[PDB]
Amino acid sequence: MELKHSISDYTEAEFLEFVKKIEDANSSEDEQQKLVEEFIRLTEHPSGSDLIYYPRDDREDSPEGIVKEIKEWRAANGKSGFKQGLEH
Amino acid sequence: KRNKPGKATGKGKPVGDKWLDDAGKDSGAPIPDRIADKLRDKEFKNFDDFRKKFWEEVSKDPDLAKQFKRSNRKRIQQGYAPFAPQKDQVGGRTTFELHHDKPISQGVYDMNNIRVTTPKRAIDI
Repeated sequence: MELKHSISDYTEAEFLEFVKKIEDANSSEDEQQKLVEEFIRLTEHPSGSDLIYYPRDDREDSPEGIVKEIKEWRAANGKSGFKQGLEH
Repeated sequence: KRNKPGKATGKGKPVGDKWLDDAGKDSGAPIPDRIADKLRDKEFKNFDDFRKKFWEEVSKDPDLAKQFKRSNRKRIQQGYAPFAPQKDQVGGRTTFELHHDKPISQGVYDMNNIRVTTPKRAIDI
């Protein structure tokens, strides 16, 4: 693996894959807890695990909805965004 | 006492559409009376054993299940405690917990006494 240091080492597509791994919830309970902990570390979003388990009504309860809220919140709070991939 | 086996007993309480709003309060949230009926007289190796069957029964109750969003519904379907709201967690204690309102008698399986709480409500373990 090329190590991730922050969410800006993820393309949006890479981060969506990570959130889908969490939503798929195919991992052990211990691994699931460590994935959610890493999720919060990367997003720096003050909702923490609520983005996954207590989503706001005004977006999609889905990995796509989660990534959209993270993207918009981080941009509005002057935080670094996703790595641009070859879509750009 | 939580690691000792025993028999589920008691009645529970009637419950509405904001069940776990009580989980962070003085009272905690009660075992729903209808859930209580389904566990009475079952034998459990320890309290962790009761916890799994409880959340499974919650997932099979449509009125209780719909009070959770998609990811928490998937957890209780598998017998895992739902995540509590972030503000109500305590470090690695991310999920609702089963505790006791009053002293256990010579017990841990009395469903009049069991409360669902947030980690924060039960912070001093």
